[PDB]
Amino acid sequence: MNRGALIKLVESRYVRTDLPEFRPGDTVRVSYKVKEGNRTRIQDFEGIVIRIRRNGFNTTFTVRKVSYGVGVERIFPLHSPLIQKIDIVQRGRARRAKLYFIRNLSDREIRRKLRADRKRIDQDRAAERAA
RNA sequence: UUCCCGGGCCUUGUACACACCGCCCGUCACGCCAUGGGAGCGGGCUCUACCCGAAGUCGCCGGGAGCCUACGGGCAGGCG
Ligand SMILES: [Mg+2]
Ligand SMILES: [Mg+2]
Ligand SMILES: [Mg+2]
Ligand SMILES: [Mg+2]
Ligand SMILES: [Mg+2]
Ligand SMILES: [Mg+2]
Ligand SMILES: [Mg+2]
Ligand SMILES: [Mg+2]
Ligand SMILES: [Mg+2]
Ligand SMILES: [Mg+2]
Ligand SMILES: [Mg+2]
Repeated sequence: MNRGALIKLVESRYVRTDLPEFRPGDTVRVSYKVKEGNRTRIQDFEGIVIRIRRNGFNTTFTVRKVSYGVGVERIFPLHSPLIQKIDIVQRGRARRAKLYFIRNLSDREIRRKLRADRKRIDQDRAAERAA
């Protein structure tokens, strides 16, 4: 037998391919289905992705934002059915896979360290030229 | 005629005149009031240095690159 293949097989039903590719450093908006009273609704969460742990179906990514004066980080499964959509709001250029150092940087300092990933922006406009 | 009791006259000192059986000082005990000091405790104002930093004006850039053109430009956008 092939244990890996069997696992991928169990997983194949839950895999998603409708979400856009993004990198650590990109700014991203995750529309997330969320439960309250007595309804479920979509809440957006928008921030820099500071990390993407890979493990195929199990890869997860972490997004950080400042909300009303307090730092928040959210961790999402990339294949979570609760994600309605992800919109790329900006491409940042990182030099590092994991950006935990931005937790201690000022807003000025961050903006200086994560400049616009001019290449991947142009690349983004190049597509988005449709038929 | 020094002394004691009483009185007369002159004088001198007096913070006494309820007139020396006068006046009056301080501690101590007691009650009341205001205050000082006192390990500290709470508050108000104020100065200094540095970190972060909204809005906004000003200044630079406006390109790997957007919109308007009125295109040697302007607006978005970025930096300070
Ligand atoms: Mg395995
Ligand atoms: Mg909400
Ligand atoms: Mg006599
Ligand atoms: Mg006589
Ligand atoms: Mg006192
Ligand atoms: Mg006292
Ligand atoms: Mg004090
Ligand atoms: Mg004080
Ligand atoms: Mg400091
Ligand atoms: Mg400053
Ligand atoms: Mg121009």
